[PDB]
Amino acid sequence: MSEKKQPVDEDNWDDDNVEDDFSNQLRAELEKHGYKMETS
Amino acid sequence: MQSGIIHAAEEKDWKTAYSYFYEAFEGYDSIDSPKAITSLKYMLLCKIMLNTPEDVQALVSGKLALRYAGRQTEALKCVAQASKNRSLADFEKALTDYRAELRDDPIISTHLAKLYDNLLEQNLIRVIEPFSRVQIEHISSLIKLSKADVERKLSQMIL
Amino acid sequence: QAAELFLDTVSTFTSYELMDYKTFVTYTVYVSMIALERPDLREKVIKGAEILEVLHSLPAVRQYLFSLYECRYSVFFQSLAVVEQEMKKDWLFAPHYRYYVREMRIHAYSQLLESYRSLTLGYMAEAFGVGVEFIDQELSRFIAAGRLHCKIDKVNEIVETNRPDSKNWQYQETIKKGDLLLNRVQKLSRVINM
Amino acid sequence: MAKYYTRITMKRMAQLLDLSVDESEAFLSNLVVNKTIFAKVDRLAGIINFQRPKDPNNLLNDWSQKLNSLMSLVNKTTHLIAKEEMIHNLQ
Repeated sequence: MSEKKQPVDEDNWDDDNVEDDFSNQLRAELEKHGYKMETS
Repeated sequence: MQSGIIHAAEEKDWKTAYSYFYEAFEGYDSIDSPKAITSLKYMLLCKIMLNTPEDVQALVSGKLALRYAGRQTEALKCVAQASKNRSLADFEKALTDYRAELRDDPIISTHLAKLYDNLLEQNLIRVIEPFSRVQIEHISSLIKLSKADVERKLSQMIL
Repeated sequence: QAAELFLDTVSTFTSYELMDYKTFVTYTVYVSMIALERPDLREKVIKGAEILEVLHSLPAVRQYLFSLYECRYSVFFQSLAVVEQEMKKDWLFAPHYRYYVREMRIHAYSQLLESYRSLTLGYMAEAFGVGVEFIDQELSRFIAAGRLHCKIDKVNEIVETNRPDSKNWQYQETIKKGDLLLNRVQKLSRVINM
Repeated sequence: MAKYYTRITMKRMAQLLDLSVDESEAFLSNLVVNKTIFAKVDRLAGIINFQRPKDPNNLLNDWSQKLNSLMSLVNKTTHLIAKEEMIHNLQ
Protein backbone atom coordinates (compact mmCIF):
# COMPACT_ATOMS: atom_id res chain seq x y z
CA MET A 1 0.00 0.00 0.00
CA SER A 2 2.84 2.44 -0.86
CA GLU A 3 1.58 6.03 -0.44
CA LYS A 4 3.74 7.51 -3.26
CA LYS A 5 1.69 10.67 -4.11
CA GLN A 6 4.12 13.14 -2.39
CA PRO A 7 7.42 12.73 -4.48
CA VAL A 8 6.09 15.81 -6.42
CA ASP A 9 5.92 17.78 -3.11
CA GLU A 10 27.53 8.37 17.76
CA ASP A 11 28.92 7.45 14.30
CA ASN A 12 27.51 10.70 12.79
CA TRP A 13 24.43 11.45 14.99
CA ASP A 14 22.98 11.49 18.58
CA ASP A 15 25.71 14.04 19.47
CA ASP A 16 24.28 16.12 16.58
CA ASN A 17 21.80 17.76 19.03
CA VAL A 18 24.62 18.41 21.56
CA GLU A 19 26.95 19.60 18.75
CA ASP A 20 24.20 21.89 17.37
CA ASP A 21 23.72 23.48 20.83
CA PHE A 22 27.28 24.92 20.98
CA SER A 23 28.26 24.73 17.27
CA ASN A 24 27.97 28.55 17.14
CA GLN A 25 29.62 28.70 20.61
CA LEU A 26 32.82 27.02 21.97
CA ARG A 27 34.87 29.69 20.13
CA ALA A 28 36.59 30.10 23.54
CA GLU A 29 37.46 26.34 23.49
CA LEU A 30 37.07 26.42 27.33
CA GLU A 31 40.67 27.70 27.85
CA LYS A 32 39.54 31.28 26.99
CA HIS A 33 36.62 30.84 29.45
CA GLY A 34 39.26 30.21 32.15
CA TYR A 35 41.20 33.29 30.97
CA LYS A 36 37.95 35.32 31.19
CA MET A 37 37.60 34.20 34.84
CA GLU A 38 41.25 35.27 35.36
CA THR A 39 40.44 38.78 34.01
CA SER A 40 37.30 38.83 36.24
CA MET B 1 56.21 -3.93 62.24
CA GLN B 2 55.45 -4.35 58.49
CA SER B 3 52.75 -6.89 59.41
CA GLY B 4 51.35 -4.15 61.67
CA ILE B 5 51.49 -1.45 58.94
CA ILE B 6 49.64 -3.67 56.36
CA HIS B 7 47.13 -4.95 59.00
CA ALA B 8 46.61 -1.32 60.20
CA ALA B 9 46.15 -0.08 56.61
CA GLU B 10 43.46 -2.69 55.85
CA GLU B 11 41.35 -1.27 58.76
CA LYS B 12 39.47 -4.60 58.96
CA ASP B 13 41.34 -5.41 62.22
CA TRP B 14 43.45 -2.98 64.31
CA LYS B 15 43.72 -5.31 67.35
CA THR B 16 46.12 -7.66 65.48
CA ALA B 17 48.11 -4.65 64.21
CA TYR B 18 48.74 -3.48 67.81
CA SER B 19 50.02 -6.96 68.71
CA TYR B 20 52.58 -6.90 65.84
CA PHE B 21 53.70 -3.32 66.66
CA TYR B 22 54.31 -4.23 70.34
CA GLU B 23 56.28 -7.34 69.27
CA ALA B 24 58.33 -5.04 66.98
CA PHE B 25 58.94 -2.49 69.80
CA GLU B 26 59.85 -5.32 72.22
CA GLY B 27 62.42 -6.60 69.70
CA TYR B 28 63.58 -3.03 68.93
CA ASP B 29 64.19 -2.35 72.65
CA SER B 30 67.99 -2.00 73.22
CA ILE B 31 69.00 -3.63 69.89
CA ASP B 32 67.39 -0.81 67.79
CA SER B 33 66.70 2.26 69.99
CA PRO B 34 65.69 4.66 67.11
CA LYS B 35 63.21 2.10 65.66
CA ALA B 36 61.38 1.42 68.97
CA ILE B 37 59.81 4.92 69.30
CA THR B 38 58.17 4.57 65.83
CA SER B 39 56.53 1.25 66.89
CA LEU B 40 55.61 2.86 70.23
CA LYS B 41 53.77 5.71 68.44
CA TYR B 42 51.91 3.18 66.24
CA MET B 43 50.77 0.97 69.15
CA LEU B 44 49.43 4.10 70.91
CA LEU B 45 47.66 5.19 67.66
CA CYS B 46 46.06 1.73 67.51
CA LYS B 47 44.52 2.22 70.98
CA ILE B 48 42.96 5.59 69.93
CA MET B 49 41.77 3.94 66.65
CA LEU B 50 40.35 0.90 68.56
CA ASN B 51 38.05 3.36 70.47
CA THR B 52 39.84 2.71 73.80
CA PRO B 53 41.74 6.04 74.30
CA GLU B 54 42.08 5.55 78.10
CA ASP B 55 44.62 2.69 77.64
CA VAL B 56 46.98 5.02 75.69
CA GLN B 57 48.03 6.86 78.89
CA ALA B 58 48.47 3.54 80.76
CA LEU B 59 50.81 2.13 78.06
CA VAL B 60 53.10 5.23 78.20
CA SER B 61 53.04 4.93 82.04
CA GLY B 62 54.29 1.31 81.80
CA LYS B 63 58.01 0.84 82.58
CA LEU B 64 58.72 -0.69 79.13
CA ALA B 65 57.63 2.57 77.41
CA LEU B 66 59.12 4.92 80.08
CA ARG B 67 62.61 4.88 78.46
CA TYR B 68 61.39 6.38 75.13
CA ALA B 69 58.78 8.66 76.78
CA GLY B 70 58.94 12.20 75.29
CA ARG B 71 57.05 14.92 73.34
CA GLN B 72 56.00 12.22 70.82
CA THR B 73 54.38 10.23 73.67
CA GLU B 74 52.59 13.44 74.85
CA ALA B 75 51.08 14.10 71.39
CA LEU B 76 49.40 10.65 71.30
CA LYS B 77 48.19 11.16 74.90
CA CYS B 78 46.41 14.47 74.09
CA VAL B 79 44.83 12.99 70.90
CA ALA B 80 43.49 10.02 72.94
CA GLN B 81 42.07 12.48 75.51
CA ALA B 82 40.39 14.43 72.67
CA SER B 83 38.68 11.27 71.31
CA LYS B 84 37.54 10.37 74.87
CA ASN B 85 36.17 13.95 75.23
CA ARG B 86 34.59 13.41 71.76
CA SER B 87 35.53 17.05 70.95
CA LEU B 88 36.72 17.94 67.42
CA ALA B 89 38.23 21.21 68.73
CA ASP B 90 40.33 19.22 71.26
CA PHE B 91 41.52 16.90 68.43
CA GLU B 92 42.31 19.99 66.28
CA LYS B 93 44.26 21.64 69.15
CA ALA B 94 46.38 18.46 69.54
CA LEU B 95 47.02 18.39 65.76
CA THR B 96 48.12 22.08 65.87
CA ASP B 97 50.37 21.58 68.95
CA TYR B 98 52.57 18.78 67.51
CA ARG B 99 53.34 19.34 63.78
CA ALA B 100 56.16 16.73 63.68
CA GLU B 101 53.90 13.88 64.95
CA LEU B 102 51.15 14.91 62.46
CA ARG B 103 53.37 14.41 59.36
CA ASP B 104 54.03 10.64 59.82
CA ASP B 105 50.42 9.43 60.45
CA PRO B 106 47.27 10.43 58.46
CA ILE B 107 45.02 7.74 60.08
CA ILE B 108 44.31 10.34 62.83
CA SER B 109 42.86 12.55 60.04
CA THR B 110 40.36 9.72 59.40
CA HIS B 111 39.49 9.86 63.15
CA LEU B 112 38.67 13.60 62.78
CA ALA B 113 36.30 12.61 59.94
CA LYS B 114 34.62 10.08 62.29
CA LEU B 115 34.51 12.95 64.88
CA TYR B 116 32.69 15.33 62.47
CA ASP B 117 30.25 12.39 61.98
CA ASN B 118 30.21 12.07 65.82
CA LEU B 119 28.88 15.70 65.99
CA LEU B 120 26.10 14.68 63.51
CA GLU B 121 23.90 14.02 66.61
CA GLN B 122 24.53 17.66 67.71
CA ASN B 123 23.58 18.66 64.12
CA LEU B 124 20.45 16.51 64.71
CA ILE B 125 19.77 18.62 67.85
CA ARG B 126 20.66 21.78 65.78
CA VAL B 127 18.33 20.42 63.03
CA ILE B 128 15.94 19.64 65.93
CA GLU B 129 16.46 23.32 66.98
CA PRO B 130 13.53 24.46 64.67
CA PHE B 131 11.44 21.77 66.43
CA SER B 132 12.90 23.49 69.55
CA ARG B 133 14.04 27.09 68.67
CA VAL B 134 15.59 27.60 65.16
CA GLN B 135 18.39 30.20 65.42
CA ILE B 136 20.74 31.78 62.79
CA GLU B 137 20.94 28.94 60.18
CA HIS B 138 20.43 25.69 62.23
CA ILE B 139 22.52 23.96 59.50
CA SER B 140 25.68 26.14 59.36
CA SER B 141 26.17 29.23 61.57
CA LEU B 142 24.35 27.66 64.57
CA ILE B 143 26.01 24.20 64.62
CA LYS B 144 28.70 24.40 67.39
CA LEU B 145 28.99 28.11 66.44
CA SER B 146 32.59 28.02 65.06
CA LYS B 147 33.60 28.59 61.39
CA ALA B 148 31.03 28.94 58.55
CA ASP B 149 33.35 26.55 56.62
CA VAL B 150 31.55 23.76 58.58
CA GLU B 151 29.29 23.71 55.49
CA ARG B 152 30.78 21.24 52.90
CA LYS B 153 31.29 18.63 55.65
CA LEU B 154 27.47 18.53 55.66
CA SER B 155 27.45 18.79 51.83
CA GLN B 156 29.87 15.83 51.53
CA MET B 157 27.53 13.97 53.93
CA ILE B 158 24.44 15.06 51.93
CA LEU B 159 25.89 13.35 48.85
CA GLN C 1 31.10 0.61 27.26
CA ALA C 2 34.86 1.41 27.22
CA ALA C 3 34.87 2.36 30.93
CA GLU C 4 33.26 -1.04 31.69
CA LEU C 5 35.72 -2.89 29.35
CA PHE C 6 38.71 -0.97 30.79
CA LEU C 7 38.11 -2.98 34.01
CA ASP C 8 41.16 -5.05 32.91
CA THR C 9 43.60 -2.43 34.34
CA VAL C 10 45.21 -5.31 36.31
CA SER C 11 46.23 -7.27 33.18
CA THR C 12 46.75 -4.95 30.18
CA PHE C 13 50.20 -6.59 29.89
CA THR C 14 52.23 -4.15 27.74
CA SER C 15 49.90 -4.01 24.72
CA TYR C 16 51.55 -2.31 21.70
CA GLU C 17 48.43 -0.17 21.08
CA LEU C 18 48.86 1.32 24.57
CA MET C 19 51.82 3.72 24.36
CA ASP C 20 52.33 2.70 28.01
CA TYR C 21 50.25 1.23 30.86
CA LYS C 22 50.40 4.89 32.00
CA THR C 23 48.51 5.99 28.83
CA PHE C 24 45.92 3.20 29.32
CA VAL C 25 45.33 4.52 32.86
CA THR C 26 45.02 8.13 31.69
CA TYR C 27 42.30 7.01 29.23
CA THR C 28 40.58 4.76 31.82
CA VAL C 29 40.37 7.59 34.44
CA TYR C 30 39.22 10.08 31.76
CA VAL C 31 36.62 7.67 30.32
CA SER C 32 35.36 6.24 33.65
CA MET C 33 34.61 9.54 35.46
CA ILE C 34 32.27 10.66 32.60
CA ALA C 35 30.32 7.34 32.69
CA LEU C 36 30.76 6.31 36.37
CA GLU C 37 28.40 7.15 39.29
CA ARG C 38 29.92 8.37 42.61
CA PRO C 39 29.45 4.92 44.34
CA ASP C 40 31.39 3.18 41.49
CA LEU C 41 33.96 6.01 41.21
CA ARG C 42 35.05 5.58 44.84
CA GLU C 43 34.88 1.75 44.67
CA LYS C 44 36.71 1.32 41.31
CA VAL C 45 38.91 4.41 40.64
CA ILE C 46 39.30 6.43 43.93
CA LYS C 47 39.90 3.19 45.93
CA GLY C 48 41.48 1.40 42.92
CA ALA C 49 44.78 -0.20 43.92
CA GLU C 50 46.51 -0.33 40.49
CA ILE C 51 45.24 3.09 39.30
CA LEU C 52 46.59 4.79 42.45
CA GLU C 53 50.24 4.04 41.61
CA VAL C 54 49.78 5.24 38.02
CA LEU C 55 48.14 8.52 39.18
CA HIS C 56 51.12 8.90 41.57
CA SER C 57 53.23 9.46 38.39
CA LEU C 58 50.85 12.06 36.92
CA PRO C 59 50.09 14.97 39.30
CA ALA C 60 47.47 16.51 36.95
CA VAL C 61 45.57 13.21 36.48
CA ARG C 62 45.62 12.66 40.26
CA GLN C 63 44.34 16.19 41.03
CA TYR C 64 41.58 16.00 38.36
CA LEU C 65 40.41 12.50 39.43
CA PHE C 66 40.61 13.40 43.15
CA SER C 67 38.99 16.87 42.83
CA LEU C 68 35.62 15.61 41.56
CA TYR C 69 35.40 13.07 44.45
CA GLU C 70 36.88 15.61 46.94
CA CYS C 71 34.27 18.14 45.66
CA ARG C 72 37.16 20.55 44.92
CA TYR C 73 35.18 22.37 42.19
CA SER C 74 37.67 25.25 41.73
CA VAL C 75 40.69 22.96 41.12
CA PHE C 76 38.83 20.58 38.77
CA PHE C 77 37.55 23.38 36.49
CA GLN C 78 41.16 24.55 35.97
CA SER C 79 42.29 20.90 35.61
CA LEU C 80 39.50 20.18 33.06
CA ALA C 81 40.94 22.97 30.85
CA VAL C 82 44.34 21.19 30.95
CA VAL C 83 42.49 17.95 30.01
CA GLU C 84 40.74 19.71 27.07
CA GLN C 85 44.05 20.64 25.40
CA GLU C 86 45.30 17.04 25.88
CA MET C 87 41.99 15.56 24.57
CA LYS C 88 42.01 17.74 21.38
CA LYS C 89 45.70 16.91 20.71
CA ASP C 90 45.16 13.18 21.38
CA TRP C 91 44.17 11.06 18.35
CA LEU C 92 40.98 8.96 18.98
CA PHE C 93 39.95 11.41 21.76
CA ALA C 94 39.74 14.61 19.62
CA PRO C 95 36.35 13.81 17.88
CA HIS C 96 34.41 13.89 21.20
CA TYR C 97 36.53 16.59 22.91
CA ARG C 98 33.52 18.98 23.10
CA TYR C 99 31.13 16.27 24.39
CA TYR C 100 33.59 15.22 27.12
CA VAL C 101 34.14 18.75 28.49
CA ARG C 102 30.45 19.80 28.50
CA GLU C 103 29.27 16.42 29.91
CA MET C 104 31.84 16.82 32.73
CA ARG C 105 30.59 20.39 33.32
CA ILE C 106 26.97 19.06 33.52
CA HIS C 107 28.08 16.32 35.98
CA ALA C 108 30.00 18.92 38.05
CA TYR C 109 26.96 21.28 38.14
CA SER C 110 24.65 18.41 39.19
CA GLN C 111 26.95 17.35 42.09
CA LEU C 112 27.01 20.63 44.09
CA LEU C 113 23.32 21.37 43.29
CA GLU C 114 22.21 17.93 44.61
CA SER C 115 23.20 18.88 48.22
CA TYR C 116 21.41 22.26 48.49
CA ARG C 117 17.83 23.08 47.38
CA SER C 118 18.70 26.81 47.52
CA LEU C 119 22.06 28.02 46.16
CA THR C 120 23.08 31.67 45.69
CA LEU C 121 24.90 32.11 42.33
CA GLY C 122 27.54 34.00 44.35
CA TYR C 123 28.20 30.75 46.27
CA MET C 124 28.56 28.84 42.95
CA ALA C 125 31.06 31.49 41.79
CA GLU C 126 33.12 30.99 44.97
CA ALA C 127 33.12 27.19 44.44
CA PHE C 128 34.04 27.48 40.71
CA GLY C 129 35.32 30.41 38.58
CA VAL C 130 34.93 33.93 40.10
CA GLY C 131 32.68 35.48 37.39
CA VAL C 132 28.97 35.13 38.32
CA GLU C 133 27.77 35.74 34.73
CA PHE C 134 29.78 32.82 33.26
CA ILE C 135 28.31 30.30 35.75
CA ASP C 136 24.86 31.86 35.05
CA GLN C 137 25.10 31.46 31.24
CA GLU C 138 26.24 27.80 31.53
CA LEU C 139 23.50 27.26 34.10
CA SER C 140 20.82 28.62 31.72
CA ARG C 141 22.05 26.61 28.69
CA PHE C 142 22.38 23.35 30.69
CA ILE C 143 18.97 23.97 32.35
CA ALA C 144 17.53 24.48 28.82
CA ALA C 145 19.06 21.15 27.68
CA GLY C 146 17.12 19.46 30.52
CA ARG C 147 20.48 18.86 32.21
CA LEU C 148 21.12 20.38 35.71
CA HIS C 149 17.51 19.40 36.75
CA CYS C 150 16.87 22.80 38.49
CA LYS C 151 15.02 26.14 38.02
CA ILE C 152 17.16 29.35 38.03
CA ASP C 153 15.94 32.72 39.46
CA LYS C 154 17.00 36.35 38.82
CA VAL C 155 17.21 39.43 41.19
CA ASN C 156 16.79 36.92 44.09
CA GLU C 157 19.88 35.25 42.50
CA ILE C 158 19.02 31.84 44.10
CA VAL C 159 19.00 28.53 42.13
CA GLU C 160 16.22 26.13 43.33
CA THR C 161 15.73 22.34 42.87
CA ASN C 162 13.62 19.99 40.66
CA ARG C 163 11.17 17.21 41.69
CA PRO C 164 12.55 13.77 42.71
CA ASP C 165 11.79 10.76 40.45
CA SER C 166 10.51 8.67 43.42
CA LYS C 167 8.39 11.51 44.83
CA ASN C 168 6.16 12.23 41.76
CA TRP C 169 8.22 11.47 38.62
CA GLN C 170 7.25 7.82 39.32
CA TYR C 171 3.90 8.75 37.67
CA GLN C 172 5.90 10.34 34.80
CA GLU C 173 8.15 7.22 34.61
CA THR C 174 5.07 4.95 34.28
CA ILE C 175 3.56 7.30 31.63
CA LYS C 176 6.81 7.56 29.57
CA LYS C 177 7.14 3.75 29.36
CA GLY C 178 3.35 3.55 28.95
CA ASP C 179 3.10 5.92 25.95
CA LEU C 180 5.44 3.75 23.79
CA LEU C 181 3.94 0.58 25.36
CA LEU C 182 0.33 1.70 24.63
CA ASN C 183 1.26 3.05 21.16
CA ARG C 184 2.46 -0.42 20.14
CA VAL C 185 -0.90 -2.06 20.98
CA GLN C 186 -2.89 0.53 18.97
CA LYS C 187 -0.90 -0.24 15.78
CA LEU C 188 -0.83 -4.02 16.49
CA SER C 189 -4.57 -4.49 16.97
CA ARG C 190 -5.34 -2.94 13.55
CA VAL C 191 -3.12 -5.47 11.70
CA ILE C 192 -5.11 -8.52 12.98
CA ASN C 193 -8.39 -6.53 13.21
CA MET C 194 -8.05 -5.49 9.51
CA MET D 1 2.52 20.03 76.97
CA ALA D 2 0.99 17.85 74.17
CA LYS D 3 -2.70 19.08 74.15
CA TYR D 4 -4.91 19.79 71.04
CA TYR D 5 -3.90 23.48 70.66
CA THR D 6 -2.15 24.65 67.46
CA ARG D 7 -0.85 28.26 67.46
CA ILE D 8 0.04 28.67 71.19
CA THR D 9 3.23 30.84 71.32
CA MET D 10 6.62 29.00 71.77
CA LYS D 11 7.99 31.89 73.92
CA ARG D 12 4.82 31.54 76.06
CA MET D 13 5.44 27.75 76.13
CA ALA D 14 8.98 28.49 77.39
CA GLN D 15 7.38 30.68 80.12
CA LEU D 16 4.89 27.81 80.86
CA LEU D 17 7.94 25.47 80.97
CA ASP D 18 9.35 27.87 83.65
CA LEU D 19 12.71 28.31 81.84
CA SER D 20 14.47 31.43 80.41
CA VAL D 21 13.69 32.19 76.70
CA ASP D 22 17.38 33.15 76.11
CA GLU D 23 18.52 29.70 77.38
CA SER D 24 15.30 28.02 76.14
CA GLU D 25 17.12 26.19 73.31
CA ALA D 26 19.37 24.53 75.94
CA PHE D 27 16.30 24.07 78.20
CA LEU D 28 14.40 22.48 75.27
CA SER D 29 17.56 20.40 74.67
CA ASN D 30 16.40 18.79 77.97
CA LEU D 31 13.19 17.91 76.06
CA VAL D 32 15.53 16.41 73.39
CA VAL D 33 17.41 14.43 76.13
CA ASN D 34 13.97 13.29 77.41
CA LYS D 35 13.30 12.41 73.72
CA THR D 36 9.56 12.33 74.57
CA ILE D 37 8.76 13.01 70.81
CA PHE D 38 8.65 15.95 68.37
CA ALA D 39 5.03 17.22 68.60
CA LYS D 40 6.29 20.14 66.40
CA VAL D 41 6.95 23.82 67.33
CA ASP D 42 7.54 26.64 64.81
CA ARG D 43 10.17 28.88 66.46
CA LEU D 44 10.34 31.09 63.32
CA ALA D 45 6.77 32.24 64.20
CA GLY D 46 7.56 31.72 67.93
CA ILE D 47 4.56 29.32 68.21
CA ILE D 48 4.53 25.75 69.64
CA ASN D 49 2.45 23.79 67.06
CA PHE D 50 1.75 21.06 69.63
CA GLN D 51 -1.05 19.23 67.76
CA ARG D 52 0.45 16.41 65.57
CA PRO D 53 4.02 14.98 65.28
CA LYS D 54 4.92 13.48 61.81
CA ASP D 55 1.76 13.33 59.64
CA PRO D 56 0.82 9.80 58.36
CA ASN D 57 -1.95 9.04 55.82
CA ASN D 58 -5.30 10.01 57.50
CA LEU D 59 -6.90 6.66 56.46
CA LEU D 60 -8.08 5.90 60.03
CA ASN D 61 -9.56 9.41 60.46
CA ASP D 62 -12.12 8.76 57.68
CA TRP D 63 -12.55 5.10 58.74
CA SER D 64 -13.12 5.86 62.47
CA GLN D 65 -15.43 8.83 61.74
CA LYS D 66 -17.36 6.73 59.19
CA LEU D 67 -17.63 3.74 61.57
CA ASN D 68 -18.70 5.96 64.53
CA SER D 69 -21.04 8.28 62.58
CA LEU D 70 -22.80 5.26 61.08
CA MET D 71 -22.84 3.40 64.43
CA SER D 72 -24.33 6.46 66.19
CA LEU D 73 -27.03 6.56 63.46
CA VAL D 74 -28.12 2.92 64.07
CA ASN D 75 -27.95 3.61 67.83
CA LYS D 76 -30.17 6.67 67.25
CA THR D 77 -32.57 4.57 65.11
CA THR D 78 -32.68 1.68 67.63
CA HIS D 79 -33.53 4.13 70.47
CA LEU D 80 -35.86 6.06 68.08
CA ILE D 81 -38.25 3.10 67.75
CA ALA D 82 -38.71 2.85 71.55
CA LYS D 83 -39.63 6.57 71.84
CA GLU D 84 -41.93 6.36 68.78
CA GLU D 85 -43.56 3.34 70.50
CA MET D 86 -44.03 5.48 73.69
CA ILE D 87 -45.98 8.19 71.77
CA HIS D 88 -47.97 5.28 70.28
CA ASN D 89 -48.36 4.02 73.89
CA LEU D 90 -50.51 7.14 74.54
CA GLN D 91 -51.82 6.85 70.93
